[PDB]
Amino acid sequence: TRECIYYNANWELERTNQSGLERCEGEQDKRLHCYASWRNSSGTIELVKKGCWLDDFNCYDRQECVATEENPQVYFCCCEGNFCNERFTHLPE
Amino acid sequence: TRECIYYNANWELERTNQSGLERCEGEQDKRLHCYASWRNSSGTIELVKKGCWLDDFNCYDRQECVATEENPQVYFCCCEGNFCNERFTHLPE
Amino acid sequence: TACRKHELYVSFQDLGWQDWIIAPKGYAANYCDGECSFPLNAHMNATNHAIVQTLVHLMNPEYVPKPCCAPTKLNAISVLYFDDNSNVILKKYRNMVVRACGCH
Amino acid sequence: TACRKHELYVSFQDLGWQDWIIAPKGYAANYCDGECSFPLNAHMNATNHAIVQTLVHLMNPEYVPKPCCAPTKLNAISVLYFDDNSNVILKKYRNMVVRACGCH
Amino acid sequence: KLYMCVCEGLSCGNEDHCEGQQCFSSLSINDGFHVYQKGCFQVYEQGKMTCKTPPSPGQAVECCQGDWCNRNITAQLPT
Amino acid sequence: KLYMCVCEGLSCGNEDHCEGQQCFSSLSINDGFHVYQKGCFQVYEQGKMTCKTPPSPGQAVECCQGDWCNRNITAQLPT
Ligand SMILES: *[C@@H]1O[C@H](CO)[C@@H](O[C@@H]2O[C@H](CO)[C@@H](O[C@@H]3O[C@H](CO)[C@@H](O)[C@H](O)[C@@H]3O)[C@H](O)[C@H]2NC(C)=O)[C@H](O)[C@H]1NC(C)=O
Ligand SMILES: *[C@@H]1O[C@H](CO)[C@@H](O[C@@H]2O[C@H](CO)[C@@H](O[C@@H]3O[C@H](CO)[C@@H](O)[C@H](O)[C@@H]3O)[C@H](O)[C@H]2NC(C)=O)[C@H](O)[C@H]1NC(C)=O
Ligand SMILES: *[C@@H]1O[C@H](CO)[C@@H](O[C@@H]2O[C@H](CO)[C@@H](O[C@@H]3O[C@H](CO)[C@@H](O)[C@H](O)[C@@H]3O)[C@H](O)[C@H]2NC(C)=O)[C@H](O)[C@H]1NC(C)=O
Ligand SMILES: *[C@@H]1O[C@H](CO)[C@@H](O[C@@H]2O[C@H](CO)[C@@H](O[C@@H]3O[C@H](CO)[C@@H](O)[C@H](O)[C@@H]3O)[C@H](O)[C@H]2NC(C)=O)[C@H](O)[C@H]1NC(C)=O
Ligand SMILES: *[C@@H]1O[C@H](CO)[C@@H](O)[C@H](O)[C@H]1NC(C)=O
Ligand SMILES: *[C@@H]1O[C@H](CO)[C@@H](O)[C@H](O)[C@H]1NC(C)=O
Repeated sequence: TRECIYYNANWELERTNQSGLERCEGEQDKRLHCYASWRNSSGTIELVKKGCWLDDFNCYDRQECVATEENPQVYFCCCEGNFCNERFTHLPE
Repeated sequence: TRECIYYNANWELERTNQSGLERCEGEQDKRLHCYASWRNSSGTIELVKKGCWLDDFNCYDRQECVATEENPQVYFCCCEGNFCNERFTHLPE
Repeated sequence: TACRKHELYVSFQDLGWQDWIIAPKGYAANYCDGECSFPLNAHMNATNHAIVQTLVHLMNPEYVPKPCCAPTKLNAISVLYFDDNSNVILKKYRNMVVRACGCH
Repeated sequence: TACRKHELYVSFQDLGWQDWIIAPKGYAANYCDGECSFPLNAHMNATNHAIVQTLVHLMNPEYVPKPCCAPTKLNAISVLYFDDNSNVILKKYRNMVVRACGCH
Repeated sequence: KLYMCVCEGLSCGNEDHCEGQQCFSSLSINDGFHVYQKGCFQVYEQGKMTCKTPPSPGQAVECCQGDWCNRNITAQLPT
Repeated sequence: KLYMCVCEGLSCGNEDHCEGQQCFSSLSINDGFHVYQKGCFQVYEQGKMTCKTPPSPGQAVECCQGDWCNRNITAQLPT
């Protein structure tokens, strides 16, 4: 089992939870991960979506959460670990 | 819903019911029928298997139970009706 | 040239199951045939993977073959057959007939 | 010439889903290919209808085509995509990857 | 919701009336021909993914959301 | 029960060991060749139906119930 911090920016319109930590779910023999997605905004960091992510090949054994994509409209980093979506950096690959 | 008389000749070995009337079961939009199978034995009629039968094209609108097969090792007649497996005749087609 | 449910009647006299099956002498299998091309309408009951596959086939024809027209909804039929000990047994064989063919 | 699970990596840059999908940039579809011939071993996960069909094909080749190598076990993948109102939404698309291919 | 649109094309169950969440019109280049298709999508996930692809050579999936929205929105290939 | 038999042939998961309810050996005429197959059946209904067919031109499904019963029971076509 695993668990990631679930913050959703659209809490109002979808009448969903804004803050909290949510347990992850998945099928047998299926790794679960944490995902974070935010907007840098030339320094003014604005968190967008954070939560659980299903099995992904490119998101494997990521003890930290690093957004390797260079100059993206929405930065996105996937990590494998318990509550690994609380720290994130943009390190271009 | 439908119901047919269930008599099974193998009641001993399979530890199943010998006599009785059993409700039929089937899926939605699936006709159910009654089936009887016996051995004539040159006059000494011996009932074998009687019970519920699933959807069958050749067993359609058979208000009676007639075994049309000529000279079979085991006579078999399928009927469509409530408790239609209590009377059976061997009328060759 | 479209995923359809072609109807046919298969007889057990032709398959050689003649001296160990008492009834039915034959039933209707209703095989499936056709081809699946991008995009697929709601009539062709297809999965998301089928759609991704037909799209990657449209982008590159030799990369991936088209999806396959496969049965999706099946029913069961009762078979009264002889065993190896001259006894007769009734069994509900599952997934014997086809009632819907999609691009599975 | 056998129902197998060929592995491949499909990228969303090639399918044109580049400016409305944030992650993943690509995944593994693992398409299925091969042929099914009578009889079928337990490895080829096949239904009873598939067996009846391959048998009626062996008896007569032009009557019925061979069964189709189709996926049987599928999983789901999470997609974080833009909608039509510049918002971003996470959705679990079901039946996107293949983990077993049988003669369905 | 549900929307009734025409279902002309090589593949349909002999009913032009097609009730779907997203109707569309497509024009491909499959098997070197100009096959035309018009239909409906009763699956939101599939309708979206197939209506968000960018028109290009080989595909022309122009969709529509309204009532009988498919009749006069014939697809056309790009440049 | 379960019985371990060889799984030689064009289709197997790279494991000769095949645990099944009914092992067999087949020799067909598919695509005009003499392809040989040897395997196991972990499905009683399918094993029975495929082992009750009468050997003829095109098929030679000789089955077996015992331990390693498949090794030396090679199939042979009829007259
Ligand atoms: C949001 O974007 C800003 C601007 O691109 C990011 O700041 C940048 O962080 C990188 C980290 O590698 C800095 O590069 C390094 O900086 C110093 C010298 O300035 C030195 O350690 C290295 O030689 C290397 O060049 C980069 O300078 C810096 N840019 C600016 C304008 O400050 C920031 O990390 C992004 N934050 C998030 C949360 O995405
Ligand atoms: C078990 O088998 C016996 C013997 O085959 C069946 O009796 C046969 O019943 C048929 C019914 O059509 C009789 O044919 C008719 O008989 C009389 C003249 O005998 C007349 O009505 C018709 O002209 C016609 O020929 C047939 O004669 C009779 N055979 C004998 C030897 O009596 C019997 O019906 C079978 N019973 C079951 C339950 O399967
Ligand atoms: C995709 O799956 C759907 C749903 O199972 C299939 O729709 C089904 O199509 C059949 C054949 O047209 C319909 O049967 C027909 O229904 C009426 C009423 O009896 C009549 O026209 C015919 O006598 C026949 O029985 C069936 O009702 C219909 N099911 C539903 C729920 O709409 C569809 O065929 C599948 N796609 C393909 C390509 O096979
Ligand atoms: C018919 O269905 C069965 C059951 O789903 C499939 O068997 C599965 O085959 C795959 C591929 O060989 C196996 O995965 C492999 O397992 C081991 C352990 O990790 C290793 O050799 C490989 O790393 C790979 O992951 C899988 O375990 C196996 N499942 C079971 C339950 O035995 C079979 O492939 C299907 N038939 C066809 C023709 O695809
Ligand atoms: C979601 O909100 C409900 C209702 O207030 C609350 O009971 C629950 O603990 C919340 N969950 C998380 C993960 O924050
Ligand atoms: C089957 O036998 C059980 C146990 O005696 C009995 O309760 C039940 O009514 C029987 N059913 C029929 C159809 O005879």
